[PDB]
Amino acid sequence: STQYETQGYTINNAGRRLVVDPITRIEGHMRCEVNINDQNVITNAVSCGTMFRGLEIILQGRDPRDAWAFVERICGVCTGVHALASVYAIEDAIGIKVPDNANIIRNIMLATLWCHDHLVHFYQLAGMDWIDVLDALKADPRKTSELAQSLSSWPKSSPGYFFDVQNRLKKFVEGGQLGIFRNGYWGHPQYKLPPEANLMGFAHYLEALDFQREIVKIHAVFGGKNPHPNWIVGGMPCAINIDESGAVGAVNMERLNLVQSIITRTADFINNVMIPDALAIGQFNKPWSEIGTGLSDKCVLSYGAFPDIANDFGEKSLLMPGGAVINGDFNNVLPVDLVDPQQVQEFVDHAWYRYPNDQVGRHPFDGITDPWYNPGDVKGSDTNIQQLNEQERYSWIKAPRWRGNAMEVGPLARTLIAYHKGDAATVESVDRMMSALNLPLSGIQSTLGRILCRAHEAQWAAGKLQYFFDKLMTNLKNGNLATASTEKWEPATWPTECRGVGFTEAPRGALGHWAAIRDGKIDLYQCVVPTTWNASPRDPKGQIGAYEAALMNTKMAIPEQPLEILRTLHSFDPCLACSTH
Amino acid sequence: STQYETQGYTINNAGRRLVVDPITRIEGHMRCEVNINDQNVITNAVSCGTMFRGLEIILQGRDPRDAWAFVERICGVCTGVHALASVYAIEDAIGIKVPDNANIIRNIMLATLWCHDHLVHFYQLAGMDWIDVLDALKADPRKTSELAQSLSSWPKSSPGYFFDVQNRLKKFVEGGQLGIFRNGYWGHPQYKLPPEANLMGFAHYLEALDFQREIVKIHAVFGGKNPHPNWIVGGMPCAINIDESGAVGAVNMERLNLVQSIITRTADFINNVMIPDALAIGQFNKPWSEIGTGLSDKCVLSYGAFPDIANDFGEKSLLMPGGAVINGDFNNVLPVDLVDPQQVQEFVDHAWYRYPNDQVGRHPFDGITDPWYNPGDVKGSDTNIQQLNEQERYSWIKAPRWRGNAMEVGPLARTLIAYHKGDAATVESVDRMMSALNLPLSGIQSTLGRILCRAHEAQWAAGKLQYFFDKLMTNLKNGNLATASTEKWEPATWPTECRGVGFTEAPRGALGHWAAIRDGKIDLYQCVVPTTWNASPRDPKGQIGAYEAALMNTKMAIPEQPLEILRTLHSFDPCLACSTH
Amino acid sequence: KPRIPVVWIHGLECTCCTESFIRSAHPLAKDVILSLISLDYDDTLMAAAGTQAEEVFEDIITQYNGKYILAVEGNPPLGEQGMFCISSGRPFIEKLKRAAAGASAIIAWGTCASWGCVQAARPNPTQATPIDKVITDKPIIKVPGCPPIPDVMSAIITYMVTFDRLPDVDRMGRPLMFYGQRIHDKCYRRAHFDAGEFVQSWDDDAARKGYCLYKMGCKGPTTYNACSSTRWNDGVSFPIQSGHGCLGCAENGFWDRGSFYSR
Amino acid sequence: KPRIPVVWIHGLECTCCTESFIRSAHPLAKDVILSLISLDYDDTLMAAAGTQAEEVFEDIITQYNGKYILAVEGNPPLGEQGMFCISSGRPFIEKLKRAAAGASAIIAWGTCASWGCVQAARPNPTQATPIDKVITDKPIIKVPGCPPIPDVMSAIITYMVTFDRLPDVDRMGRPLMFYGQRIHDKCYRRAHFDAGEFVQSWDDDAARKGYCLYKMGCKGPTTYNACSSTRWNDGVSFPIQSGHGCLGCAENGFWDRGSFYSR
Ligand code: SF4
Ligand code: SF4
Ligand code: FCO
Ligand code: FCO
Ligand code: SF3
Ligand code: SF3
Ligand code: F3S
Ligand code: F3S
Ligand SMILES: [Cl-]
Ligand SMILES: [Cl-]
Ligand SMILES: [Cl-]
Ligand SMILES: [Cl-]
Ligand SMILES: [Mg+2]
Ligand SMILES: [Mg+2]
Ligand code: NI
Ligand code: NI
Repeated sequence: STQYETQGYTINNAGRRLVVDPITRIEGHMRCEVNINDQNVITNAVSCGTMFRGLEIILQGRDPRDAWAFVERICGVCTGVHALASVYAIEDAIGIKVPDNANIIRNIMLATLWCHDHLVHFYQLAGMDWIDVLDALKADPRKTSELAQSLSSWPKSSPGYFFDVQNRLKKFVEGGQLGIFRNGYWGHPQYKLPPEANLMGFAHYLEALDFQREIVKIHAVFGGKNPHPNWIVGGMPCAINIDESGAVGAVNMERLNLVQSIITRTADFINNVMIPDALAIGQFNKPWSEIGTGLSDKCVLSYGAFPDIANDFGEKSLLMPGGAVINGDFNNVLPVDLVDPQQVQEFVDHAWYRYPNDQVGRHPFDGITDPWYNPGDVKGSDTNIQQLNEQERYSWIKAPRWRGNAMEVGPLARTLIAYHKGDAATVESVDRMMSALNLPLSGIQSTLGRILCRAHEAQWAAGKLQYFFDKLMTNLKNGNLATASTEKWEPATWPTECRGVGFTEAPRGALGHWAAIRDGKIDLYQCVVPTTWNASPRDPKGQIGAYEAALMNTKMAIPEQPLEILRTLHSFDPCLACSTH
Repeated sequence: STQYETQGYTINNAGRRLVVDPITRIEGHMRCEVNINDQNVITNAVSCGTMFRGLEIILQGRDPRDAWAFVERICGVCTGVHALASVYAIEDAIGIKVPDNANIIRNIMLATLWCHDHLVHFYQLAGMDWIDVLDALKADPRKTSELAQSLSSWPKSSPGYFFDVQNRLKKFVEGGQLGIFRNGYWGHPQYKLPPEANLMGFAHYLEALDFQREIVKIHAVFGGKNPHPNWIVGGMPCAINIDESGAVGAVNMERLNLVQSIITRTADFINNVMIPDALAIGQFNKPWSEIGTGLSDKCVLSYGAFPDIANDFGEKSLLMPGGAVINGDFNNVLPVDLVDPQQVQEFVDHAWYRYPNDQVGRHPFDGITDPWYNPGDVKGSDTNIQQLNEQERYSWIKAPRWRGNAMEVGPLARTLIAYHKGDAATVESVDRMMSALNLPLSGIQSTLGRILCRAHEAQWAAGKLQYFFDKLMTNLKNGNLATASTEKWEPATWPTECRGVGFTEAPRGALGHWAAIRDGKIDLYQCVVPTTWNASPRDPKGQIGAYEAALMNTKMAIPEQPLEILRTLHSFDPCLACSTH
Repeated sequence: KPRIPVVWIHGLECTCCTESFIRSAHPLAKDVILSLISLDYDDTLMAAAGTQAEEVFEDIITQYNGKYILAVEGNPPLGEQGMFCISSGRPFIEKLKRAAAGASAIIAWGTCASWGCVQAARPNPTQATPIDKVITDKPIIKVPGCPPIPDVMSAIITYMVTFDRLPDVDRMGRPLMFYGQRIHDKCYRRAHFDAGEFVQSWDDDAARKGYCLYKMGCKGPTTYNACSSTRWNDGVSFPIQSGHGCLGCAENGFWDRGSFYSR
Repeated sequence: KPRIPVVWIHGLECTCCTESFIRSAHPLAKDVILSLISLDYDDTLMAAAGTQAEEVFEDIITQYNGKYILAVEGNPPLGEQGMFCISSGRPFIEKLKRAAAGASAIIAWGTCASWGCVQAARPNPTQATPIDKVITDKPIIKVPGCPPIPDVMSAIITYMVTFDRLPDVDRMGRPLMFYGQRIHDKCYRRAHFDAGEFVQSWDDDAARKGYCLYKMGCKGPTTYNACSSTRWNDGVSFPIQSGHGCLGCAENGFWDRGSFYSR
């Protein structure tokens, strides 16, 4: 066994080992191992991405105009965000400026994604860590009605409704086919909701499962389909025609009316169902405002997103702030430059890749993706792993760092960055949220806080959706219809050699695509994705990533039942296909 | 001024004359006049159809196969029912038997119409006679929630929801543009609901306005579109393909899944919103169980509908019973024969038509539609009618009689026929319903009763929708896909001369189309439609029709405000375009 | 913030156009009436009847003279001195003329108001006449179809509200946005038409594969509407998709262009 | 009455196929799960994790051996002894073979399970391999597309439950009902293709009129799917309707059939 100190933690792999493989209720493939001491406290945490596809390799030699479609398939949960980053990157390389409506529609696609993805995460992915679904069978329907009506104006709250929901659940389990609820952690002492709150949450799980399908109709209008809508280098292919022959063949007033209807419904569902449920989980699980802090009180990172001034990715344009905090100095939000070789670097000394020197980090324009499956001295064999060896290579995920620092990305990170830059709307939302729970502001730096921030952000994005839609309509009223720039569509117009960066804030955090074009083809295409940051393995100094740090020092009630591990991991909304690509 | 006696009534045109023109919240154009005595009680009632188009003339010379499309346009409210009667009539004339699936789908089309039509009538047409919309501004949102939850399991009952509905109404009024609510009868003493019931009612009006659009999606799948779906002589054009190449071009599993989803929602809305609302209107307006009896305790008529055995229009096949009661003798339900010249006849002595002898009634196979605008000695002039002269010709509606008797048709008539033929479902529905209201059975023979029976029919039809859908799926499970018979599609296959009757129960009552085919073309096409019966003018004996009888003897609180007239007329669900065609 | 006044009148009609409007999926008819326009007169839906209703009609057209939209469903008959359609004891055409004179613009809903529709089909017993042959000094937007598509009706309203102008029209006064192209030019069965792949009799193998309906009398090749693109009832279907040829129902005189099953 | 057991496993994937499934409009995915099938194992949705999840996996395939449907999302990599996709410490391919052995039938969701999809595109770093090249002794129903249409996925399930049989398939194992015809044979822009009316550059006048996307690289002519008929996301759109040519995403090897913007 070994012990060492990093980032204020004591990493100690003596003592009992626990393995959780698969992690469920995530996108894709993850394995987690911990060591726990006699006091059932985690003293070591190991984050392992258990899948790899090699998009960075597949993209070589492709036409840059096609790249978005390949990289979109990095992930069908955060569907669209890689296409956005791709078109941004290729535009940045070639020197293309898109017309305003294309930028606005891209922003609509991103906000839509934030709304949908956050909603599904809350209910379908994280929800069952907080809601005891079987306990809902013990609730009183009237008391459930009274609880819901005390929290929200949402219409669907009658005692009869809760009775019908409860009876559906009762019938479902009566046959002994518990499906997705089978062998769950029900009754675990960390489930703290009363029965009425469980029934309310379960009802809302079902309502959210239904409703989420509507949100993506916005993607279908502008992007053809969801999952995996379509895009173009130069703007968007969804040509607009409001008042001319053949509008039936384009984005017309009827199509725009459909979009508006979905926006209003989306805001309503988020504000009246998800937001009160997030606060209710907070009210019953206040101790989780002090669990899973990890790097969130030390190092957090946002690139920023939603350029409101078309083709301007600077601080005056991005509606979602960018910046970095290190060393817990939230008074120094530092500027991020994705071209600076000294900022974003990836290490692979603890990952299954080959570098010329695995003791140094490589900026993505110098990135290398040369897969090397070498788990070294595992307990077991190459093809039957009982325990990874975290002293050597243990993941398909590369280890990104920012100026050498290990960073947390995602909703909490963004909220912190915007809060400390003095964004009025963020400051008010955070202050009011934590006031409502009678918690200190520091309580957002936590597993509970990650969930609260995500719910916040769904509300923020639903508001921005309307803002962007109104901007589009303003342009149309002014006769500004353009959706594409095509003067540099043809490869012969491109520089023989050029490179670009496309960046945004995906639902899970900071996303970058670095692309080099040479001789009309993709010469290099390197992705660093939010879950790459959060689920990162160690670096040459032994510094731990966000998941490892958040899991450190966690109490477990029952070692064999990883409820606390799942709560913290799920709070980051892991996307493993994203992390590995 | 004169007086005479008919059907137990004293028709007396002494006293103040009141005119209501237009009748609103109906389909099409109606005028009504009454005389009231010194106690503000109606002693004379005059029903006038104020439109004519002449479909029976237009149909001459058309191809029988085309007829359904023309006569469908008799009415866009009861859209489809005239197409159904047409294809029935033409099939009857030529001797065409359709495949089972065609019959089942036709039944689905009719049941869908019943659900849709009855729902919209309850809320958008009759509702504001019973719900004081402006009084909802005085309601307590919590007390409204409590009322709703006491009456129904319907989910949408929260205090916040009712507050939001009320607040929307408030801001709408604040605008100083009351729209469809301007200059209504708000505050009239006959409005008996407490404010909470008015707010609940109004919220449901809005929910029904929204939801009604979904029901007709069934018509869209099988019939292309609604209003005015498509049909064929020989069955339906919506060919089925479940498991073969090209199912994307036909009624396939995905299309059927859509239909099933609509059925379930439709039943849920009717059963949990409309039905409790109709019972609550009953509870708060029990005196209206004694008003507007009219002919409902004397003479009622149903042809029957919904043949469950394909191509069998007999008593053992029709799920909706047919029969006639006359002389108040409900112990003898008489059979109806639509070919018998002594049964259904139409008179025009008091209508704007020419017959060789206006003192005799013509069975529709001997029918004549020769318009003759001759209002005689009106107060006013031919183009400025201040008072119709009901002693002479006063309507575009012909006067149908059955064996010389004036009959009532529609939901109440059907309920009474089914009840007295001993249909078990009907007896129990009616017994339980009147029990819940603590009223005698006789209370159903009233303006209130008309409304209650219509609500119950919506429930009945929603149930039959599922039954018919399940029968379709059973045929599909057995590999029985046929939707059209084309054995006699070609005119060369037809009799040189033949005649046929198509009949059904439209939402408003007994409907018949009588068609004579000669030499491949329509020689004669005569329609007798439910509102023709109910809104009928007088005959040579001076006998009054259903509307005029139901209005007789009615007290008015405020002569200038015809709320009581509107209540009774609306309870019959007038369709004036239907009535005149 | 006050909403644009709309006066909706009804001549000879079947009410299919009002029924289509209330099917609107986006915006919901509910939201059109509560939020987008001021539906100030409409016999089919309004609370007031008789004298109360006519007090509303008269006051609106006076108070908002020059500033309301007149929506017309149905049409005026010229036969029998106009008394084939009677409105408050007088010919409908007089009400149409009074309403038209104060309107800023007129919407002619449906084939009835646009062209004549079924009552104008041979032999037109009542001399039913389209609006533009009676009212000759006002902007008239024709929105044909029997009825027009729900979401097209509401799209035209939203265009007027959002853009504060009338839609641009073709040479017959139909909005280019929805009536600029033929059914057949956006029909998903066009591949079959091009390949000579046709339904020959009902419920044949061709019909079960969604082949072209031209030989069964489809009038899509001569009909301008949005049915094959926008579709009907919240994008669920349209006549051809459900297996019946287009009747031609958006076109002037379609009832008298021969059998629906003939070329 | 018990519901048909379904075990849903995940190889190398992006989870687009799961996401499409939960979009289902009719039946709702909620109702599929609660009332139509018994979704007995699915890492993306299940409460249990780790050892609790694997106990469920083992119990289900044992207790319902020979009686469950295996649904497969993603595919197995053969490279690095299978450890490009690690499941409970072992190669995914071993979990796939175990699950397959007990299944009555297999549904290969998506282009991944059917053919290979993006990870199998040149140079296929992981040796990602479609299910039917690993499992050679079981019925496999291929439901391709990246992802397939939501209401296609659910309609195929409803067919299995309602009719108690697998859908009939083409020579490649795709359900005839949805994959029997080409995108281009049910495309509403076909009239334009036939007329030589083509978009030539993005947002040109042709594009604004909904002209054919053939010259922009549309692969509809060689692609079999229901997108141009059934459409996407409750009938709202499909790739071509929103102005992008078909990529060919339902077809084997579509990533390496050249640029999406070339013929
Ligand atoms: S079905 Fe009608 S509109 Fe469609 S391609 Fe055939 S003829 Fe043209
Ligand atoms: S858009 Fe594509 S699928 Fe449609 S007609 Fe043109 S080439 Fe064929
Ligand atoms: N959100 C998201 Fe997916 C991840 N991690 C991306 O980018
Ligand atoms: N219902 C209805 Fe219409 C009338 N009256 C018909 O038939
Ligand atoms: Fe649409 S009211 Fe119905 S008939 Fe053809 S439009 Fe007229
Ligand atoms: Fe659908 S998991 Fe997403 S990549 Fe193409 S199907 Fe695979
Ligand atoms: S009949 Fe009419 S509804 Fe459309 S498809 Fe043809 S124009
Ligand atoms: S890209 Fe795929 S989604 Fe359909 S339109 Fe083409 S098969
Ligand atoms: Cl009018
Ligand atoms: Cl016409
Ligand atoms: Cl799996
Ligand atoms: Cl492939
Ligand atoms: Mg990378
Ligand atoms: Mg008649
Ligand atoms: Ni992702
Ligand atoms: Ni009618």
